[PDB]
Amino acid sequence: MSKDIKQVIEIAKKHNLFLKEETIQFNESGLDFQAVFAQDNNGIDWVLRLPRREDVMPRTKVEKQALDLVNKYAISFQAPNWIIYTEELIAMKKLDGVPAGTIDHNIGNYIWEIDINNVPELFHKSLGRVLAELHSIPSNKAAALDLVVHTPEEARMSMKQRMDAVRAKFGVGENLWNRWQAWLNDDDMWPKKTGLIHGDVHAGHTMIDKDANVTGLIDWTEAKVTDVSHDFIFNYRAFGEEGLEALILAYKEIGGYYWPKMKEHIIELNAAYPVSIAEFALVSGIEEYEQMAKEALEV
Ligand SMILES: CC[C@H]1OC(=O)[C@H](C)[C@@H](O[C@H]2C[C@@](C)(OC)[C@@H](O)[C@H](C)O2)[C@H](C)[C@@H](O[C@@H]2O[C@H](C)C[C@H](N(C)C)[C@H]2O)[C@](C)(O)C[C@@H](C)C(=O)[C@H](C)[C@@H](O)[C@]1(C)O
Ligand SMILES: Nc1nc2c(ncn2[C@@H]2O[C@H](COP(=O)(O)OP(=O)(O)O)[C@@H](O)[C@H]2O)c(=O)[nH]1
Ligand SMILES: [Mg+2]
Repeated sequence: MSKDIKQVIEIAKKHNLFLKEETIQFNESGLDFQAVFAQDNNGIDWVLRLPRREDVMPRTKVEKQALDLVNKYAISFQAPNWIIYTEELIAMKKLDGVPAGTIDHNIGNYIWEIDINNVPELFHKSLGRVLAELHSIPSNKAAALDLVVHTPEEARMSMKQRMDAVRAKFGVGENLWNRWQAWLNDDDMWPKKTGLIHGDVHAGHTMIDKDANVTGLIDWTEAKVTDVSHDFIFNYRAFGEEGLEALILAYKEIGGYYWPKMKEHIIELNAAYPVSIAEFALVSGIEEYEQMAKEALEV
């Protein structure tokens, strides 16, 4: 670790970031980069990304564009701001608060910061406000966005195509497939509006204060303009129908896009969860996700 800590210090120093050596901690990271936490000489907490792959700029372009949008328009939540952004180092000040929960991959569930048997209503109220603000950001006003952008019709067709791709790469259980198709063909259930979404909203990416207000969102790699419903799935899976309704309520009442079958639609999107597991398996290539997909897909 001494080896790595000296390199971190050297790399940071090279970008005029001066760290307290004894605060440097390494996260268990993936195949794109190594996340490092450290405090600087001014007393400010930082998050560093040490790149593990080539072509950092092309691979981060979309995420940076999303961050640029959110930092430009949003006030109800913090998002990362890459003050240092090079092929050798990406660094940003740590957002306030702590993750609402962190995934333990052994048990296949969260280690919660909040009381899962008594979820504070402020979590839903604040996340509702946050998502409402995010999803109303006028991404159309940008001159050269490289984000995926769907009209409502395109969002529906995207799911249709993604599902076919999964029926054909993994094969899909008959019963599961037919529920999906019934969903796709229900014109009235589908949203008639899209917006800029985070795309990976879950407890590990929602920073909360001591009162469980969502004060920030991290990890914007999945940002795009599409069905807003993806940002509600976490609430349903973690908190059940009550948590989903609570989020929809707050969102609707502060001006978020709402339609009569929104809840039903999100529940159907949840039933399509296997599509995402299958895709991450295909992409990452990891057996657990493979089998997880295989089970989820009911093959
Ligand atoms: C409730 C408790 C469960 O959590 C959820 O269901 C939340 C709500 C999922 O998000 C939901 C909701 C949504 C929108 O993601 C936030 C959706 O995309 C995924 C498929 O399911 C999470 C986070 C998924 O992660 C995401 O998987 C994607 C394939 C890639 C994505 N990311 C790296 C790019 C990643 O974060 C995924 C697969 O469940 C993580 C693996 C480890 C699990 O199977 C773990 C054990 C979960 O079952 C869980 C903790 O028990
Ligand atoms: N508390 C806190 N943790 C962070 C912050 N930024 C990153 N992290 C942690 O570092 C981990 C990796 O960051 P992330 O951008 O999600 O990397 P990725 O999961 O590989 O895409 C996250 O799961 C967080 O636990 C932050 O601003 N505050
Ligand atoms: Mg992450």
